[PDB]
Amino acid sequence: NLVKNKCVNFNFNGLKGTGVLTESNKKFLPFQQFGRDIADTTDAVRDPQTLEILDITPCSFGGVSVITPGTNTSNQVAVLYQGVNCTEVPVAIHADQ
Amino acid sequence: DCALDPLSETKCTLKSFTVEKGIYQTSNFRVQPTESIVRFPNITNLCPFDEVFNATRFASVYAWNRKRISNCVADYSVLYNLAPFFTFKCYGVSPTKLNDLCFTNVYADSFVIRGDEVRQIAPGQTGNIADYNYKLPDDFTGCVI
Amino acid sequence: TTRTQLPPAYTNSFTRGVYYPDKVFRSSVLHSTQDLFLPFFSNVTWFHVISGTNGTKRFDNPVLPFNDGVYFASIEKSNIIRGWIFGTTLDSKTQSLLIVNNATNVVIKVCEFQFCNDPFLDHKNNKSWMESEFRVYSSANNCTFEYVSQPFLMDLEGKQGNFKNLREFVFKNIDGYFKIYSKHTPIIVREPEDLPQGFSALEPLVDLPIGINITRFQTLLALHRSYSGWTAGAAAYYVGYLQPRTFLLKYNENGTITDAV
Amino acid sequence: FNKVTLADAGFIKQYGDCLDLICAQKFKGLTVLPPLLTDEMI
Amino acid sequence: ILPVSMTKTSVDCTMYICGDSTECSNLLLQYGSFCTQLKRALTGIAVE
Ligand SMILES: *[C@@H]1O[C@H](CO)[C@@H](O[C@@H]2O[C@H](CO)[C@@H](O)[C@H](O)[C@H]2NC(C)=O)[C@H](O)[C@H]1NC(C)=O
Repeated sequence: NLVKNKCVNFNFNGLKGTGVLTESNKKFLPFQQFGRDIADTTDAVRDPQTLEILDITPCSFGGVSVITPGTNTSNQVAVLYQGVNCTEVPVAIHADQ
Repeated sequence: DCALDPLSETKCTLKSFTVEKGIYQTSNFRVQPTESIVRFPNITNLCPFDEVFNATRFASVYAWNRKRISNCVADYSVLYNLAPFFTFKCYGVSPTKLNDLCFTNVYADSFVIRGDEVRQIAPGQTGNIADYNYKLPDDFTGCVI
Repeated sequence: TTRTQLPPAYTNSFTRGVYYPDKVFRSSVLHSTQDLFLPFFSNVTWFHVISGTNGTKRFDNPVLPFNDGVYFASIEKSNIIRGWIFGTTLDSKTQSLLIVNNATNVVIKVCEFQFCNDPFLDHKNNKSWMESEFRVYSSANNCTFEYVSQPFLMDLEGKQGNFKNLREFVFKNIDGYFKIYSKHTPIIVREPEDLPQGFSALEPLVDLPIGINITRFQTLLALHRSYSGWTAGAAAYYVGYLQPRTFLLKYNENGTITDAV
Repeated sequence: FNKVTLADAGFIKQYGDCLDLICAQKFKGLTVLPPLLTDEMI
Repeated sequence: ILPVSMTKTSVDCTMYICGDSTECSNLLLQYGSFCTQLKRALTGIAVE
């Protein structure tokens, strides 16, 4: 059970979800297995191989918007990506996006 | 169309061929998963179940040995691969994927068989040695090994 | 012996008997769950096992009904309370439990036994031979489940005196499962009268898949000899029945129950 | 502003610092659009 | 003290109801356009 830095689907204890597994600072008790948050969603998981738990955060998603002057007078448009880091979504993400 | 360019998607969402000045919301974007993290409970054990199956002596038909498989992950595909183990077919469950499916309270028996009564130890008929010593219930569980 | 009966007493349970419902870790959230729980400030019996009549054995081990669960606990000082045998009819014809603490092995067994009228244990180990402690039963017919592991108790005493154990246990059996919760902590004052007011969380320890129908509860004692008859030191244990309730639970940053309502 | 700020929208809309009430609800389709006029223009 | 404005919010039905489920997107597609009214109303509220 291991890969890092990429949001992927898994089958941890039957759970099928996608998120960016990364290092976690939570101090799970020795018996505790799963993690939750206020909204009652999975937040951290127990490592099967090791004793260091990991955090689950879904990777970036969002909606798009199109700004246009009107098709009259040119057809040039601009694209706004709402609430995402520009470095996280450059113009080269079309391979996997 | 509705995938060629942002103007095309704007027209598709507006259901019109003309668009005025403004900002419009058309669709969303989501990062797709790249690979699979394989998944494993990291179980570190193998059942010591071969002691009952292979030992110095075999229990008699009139006195079966009492032994069960509990808290084990004993693979049955290696048994299927083994040449001596020729019976792996299952009447009510999966013949080849019996091990993969989960089960509980598996009991083991040991009985000497001539060879021609294996077809008769099953319910519905009486064998030469299954008439008086060995038996199976009306709907026998497990698989013939 | 020909000991006399003793009318049981009563004590207030205070705000004790809360356990972790699930294995899932949650933090800084106020979760509410519906499960069997010990009501706050409820009567709980305070059975105390001591040397009776300065050397007369006291059979203060009734066949308490199991019902839906128990909150067995103790303020035990030295090792004298052991055994949580269960039985529908308590005979050789009934499947029964027996949770021994033989050395460093729980030796969980599920087999039919015959039970003595007053079974007991020797806290001091028998000389030469292994031990005459197997006097609790003499016949074992059929066997279903066996489980050997580390002892269910990790309490130590050899360190020094002035502090005793506060073992707490919840025995719940439902839908073919058996869960045990335990927690240990030191004590400040030797007050045996009532349970001190402090929050304690009972973590799950062992889960069993057996499907035994349990209706009654029995406890064993550890007495070696007159050190007349069989006598030991002072001890006390409580029994708390479990009933359904609805609770609001507040978690802390570390995921440990601090208080609940 | 100090009295009102016990809760606000978070002031955060870059989403990069989210590793927890708004951004965790962001994974559930609840976003906040920023006002046209900032507080220094108001 | 008088309130002036409130928070502008946007909700994605497809992801909110069926998060990462293509079969759900195909099944929701048979309902027509059940989400344009909500999106239009929310945009109008934000503009207001
Ligand atoms: C659990 O609560 C403690 C509060 O004490 C948090 O901080 C820890 O404090 C103890 C005692 O002072 C230290 O020994 C630890 O090193 C502290 N942990 C640190 C600094 O990370 C602790 O962070 C909390 N843990 C969780 C998971 O919330």
